Parts: sequence; structure tokens; C-alpha cells
Amino acid sequence: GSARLKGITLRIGVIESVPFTIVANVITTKLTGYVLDLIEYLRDKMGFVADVQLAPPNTSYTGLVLALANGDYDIAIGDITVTSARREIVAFSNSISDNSMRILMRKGTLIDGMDDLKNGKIPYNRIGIRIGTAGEDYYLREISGGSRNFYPLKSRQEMYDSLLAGIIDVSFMDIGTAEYVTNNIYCNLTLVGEDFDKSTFGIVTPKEWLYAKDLDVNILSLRETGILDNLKKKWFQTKACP
Amino acid sequence: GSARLKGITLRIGVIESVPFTIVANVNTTKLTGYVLDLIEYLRDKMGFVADVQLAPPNTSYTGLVLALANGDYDIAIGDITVTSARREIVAFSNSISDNSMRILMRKGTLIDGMDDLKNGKIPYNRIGIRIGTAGEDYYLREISGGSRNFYPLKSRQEMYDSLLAGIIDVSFMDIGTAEYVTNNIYCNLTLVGEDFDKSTFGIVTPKEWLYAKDLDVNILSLRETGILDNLKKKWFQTKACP
Ligand SMILES: [Cl-]
Ligand SMILES: [Cl-]
Ligand SMILES: [Cl-]
Ligand SMILES: [Cl-]
Ligand SMILES: [Cl-]
Ligand SMILES: [Cl-]
Repeated sequence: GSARLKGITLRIGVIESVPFTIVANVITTKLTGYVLDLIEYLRDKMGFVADVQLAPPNTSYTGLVLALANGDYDIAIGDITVTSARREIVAFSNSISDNSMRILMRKGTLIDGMDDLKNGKIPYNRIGIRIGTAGEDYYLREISGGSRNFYPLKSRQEMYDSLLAGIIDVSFMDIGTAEYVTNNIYCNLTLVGEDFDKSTFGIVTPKEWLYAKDLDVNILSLRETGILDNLKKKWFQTKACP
Repeated sequence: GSARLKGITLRIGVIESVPFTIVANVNTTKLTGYVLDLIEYLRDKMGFVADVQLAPPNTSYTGLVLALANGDYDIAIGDITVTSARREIVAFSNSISDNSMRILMRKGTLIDGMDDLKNGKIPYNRIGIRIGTAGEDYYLREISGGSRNFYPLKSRQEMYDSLLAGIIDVSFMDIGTAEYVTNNIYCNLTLVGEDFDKSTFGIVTPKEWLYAKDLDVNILSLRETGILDNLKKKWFQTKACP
């Protein structure tokens, strides 16, 4: 069957990723960003009580999915890529955004694009990969013939710190946040090559979820009426770096 | 409540739209195109028995969705836009393609983009709109404030004919097929303006369908292994017009 979310409390998993979900320390934590604004649009229209729960530090995206599958959250909202391995254990809403990935490196590194990685120009152990992300999936399929020979990374912060310190030469990142971070935070990091792994982001729900239709109709309505476009402009259309 | 499709017969509704579903006579009917290739890729991986059924000639896209909801088909595969209104009555698989629309017109027409339709450079009735398509919903929301005052079209053929005859000055068309037709068939028609109504195509299924996960996981696997990209290149790269 099916029902509406009105009056229901949803434990909503979120995961730190600027400017999707921005975590500020205050003297407690305040969450802002595209995700929190999206949650408000949905709450206002649908009438659920939002119980927003930030994932622990260093939680990977597959870890968030596994946590929801284990019953730790009711839904999860974020820059979460829809993948076949994830779809085996959870459902996803209609997509909230297209997505693709780019190659991230320190300025001055001599890499022209993905061919350099596939042709063995970079030592595999100097390609940094955040485990439990779709980038890892792409790496294992396309680069290393299934071997985990990358330099493993536990978070975006470790990725940035490692590139800046010359511990790794390159990594992969979703295009939205990659543009955001290189245009606003790390002016000495840059993106190179064509984008790859065209994909989508979706809200994670339980499989065969009672509330699947209600959520999907609402997301599609936000898409159709331009609310998702507005939110994307609000949070992403900014550049600080010279 | 879930099951695998192996050995199950699926009645698969398809709808004429070159080069997704291409219909040829000789008396018998042959179907080819992206959709038919996709069915074969899915059939090979999933092991269902395909009973492919072409929708009757005058069938609209909304008509196809309603027919499925009525039980006339088990799934429908095509260039079928996922919309909030359709999601009320059917479910959709994970997307097989991104989509957006463009304005179609005769070459030489002095239209810069959507503003000229919104400003009134063109009477509302100089705009041809195919009934029962996502384009109709866009027109009613963004152009006419709900008024059904466009020039009504029953098929793509009526659209092309009416533009070529000076009866309408513009229509709307999904970008993949609009590019194909203006690049290979109607060399004197063209596209203008920014794309609009960013959306997705999905396979139509019943709501709360037993087989949802099996189909979704397989679609995503085709996405990840490059098969969807391959199919798109195969059927859409051509440009016959000088
Ligand atoms: Cl979708
Ligand atoms: Cl990423
Ligand atoms: Cl499911
Ligand atoms: Cl999707
Ligand atoms: Cl169309
Ligand atoms: Cl449903």
C-alpha cells in the first residue's frame, strides 16, 4: 500500500558536503545548505516532522546507505549517487540532480586527463580515492581492473590535505561540489579533463517504502516548478577565487 | 514483496518515435531502434520473455501511461518523460536518460528563445503543442496560465507538416529526438534558444511493482558498464543534413 507523510516523524540522515550540507560550530552545531533548504520545502509541503541527523565524521556514502538499510535512518538526503550496488539494498527517489565526476589535482601537476591515469602515467598508489564512494566504483571498473591499489581516503578533508601536501597526485570528485570547492575554497586546486561517470543523485529510502509515491510526486513537482534549479543557483553560483 | 524477472513474460509497450522506436512496413511490421536494442540487453541480463507491443498509431504519451495503468502492458519503454502527474498513477524505473526540451521552428524564423513566446511576439495560437505530452504540461504552466489556447497537434508528423506549411511558427520537442530529426530528416527545420524543462526518461511500471528492484539494478548496471552511452551513440550520432 501507500500513504502520506503528513504528521510522520522522519529521521533524515545527512552527510557533510559543502554547499549541500554545511556544518558550523557555534557556542552546538548549525546545519545549512541546499539539503537543509530542500528539507524545508518538503516539510512545508508534506507535513512530516523533520528529525535531521548528521552522519558521524568520516562516514562514507556507502556507509550512510548501509546505516539506513540497517534501520538507523528513515531517509537520507544528500549528494548521494544512485548506484546498482546501492539499489540492491535501498530504494531511491526520483533524481534530485544530474551528476558527473571530474579529475581533481593541485595546480602545476602534469596531468592532461583520464588517459594519463589509464595509461599508467601516475603510480596507482598516488591516485587518492575516497572509499565508499561512486568514484571508487569507477576506479575499480575503469582504471585498475578491479584491484584496490589506490591511496585510500577517509574524507574530502583528507583528499584536499593529501593533494596539497603532495602525498597523492590526483583524485576524483562530483562536478557540482568540485566546481564549488576549487572556485571558492582551494584556489590552488583545479579540475582537468572531460567529465565522466554521468549519473544522478537521489534520496535514499527503504525498499518497498510506504511513502514512495508521496515523496516522488513532491520531488518531481519541485523539479517542474523550478525550485530545485533555484536552490542550485542559490548555493552553487558563487566564485571567490581570483 | 519482490521477485526476479527470469522466465517471466513481460508485455512491453513501445511507441513510435525515431530513432528510439522505428516502425517499418514489410504485410508485416518490423521494429528497430534504441528501445528495441535496450530490450534485448535487458532480456539477456534478466532472462524475461519479451512480448513487445507497439501502441496503436494515434496513441499519445499520456495515453500510453494510462494504458499501462489500465493493465494493457506490464512495462512501457520509450522516450517517456517522468512527470509528477504521471507518477500519481504509475511508477518509473531509475532513469535511462536525461532530457530537456527545445523550441522547433522553420529555419530563418526570428525567434530568439522562450521569452518571445512569453512576451507575446507570437500569438498563443502560433504555437503548436502535441496533446498528451510533457510539452503540453509545460505550456499550460509557463506560457498560458492554464489556458488550452495553443494550436493542438496529434502527432509529430502533424507538427512537422504544420511548421512546414506556415500554420504554426513554433513547437516544443525533446532534445534527443529534436536533434535527430533536424539533423537527418527535416533539414529546413531547426532548434533555437536554451533548453528547458530538464527532466528524465524512465521505464513505466505499475505502482508497488514486484519486480522494481530487479529492473532498477539492471538499468543502473547498463549505465555503469557504458551500454546506455553506447546505445545513445549508435542511434543518435548521425547527421545526414548538409
Ligand atoms: Cl528520475
Ligand atoms: Cl565525490
Ligand atoms: Cl525496492
Ligand atoms: Cl536515477
Ligand atoms: Cl517531445
Ligand atoms: Cl508507487
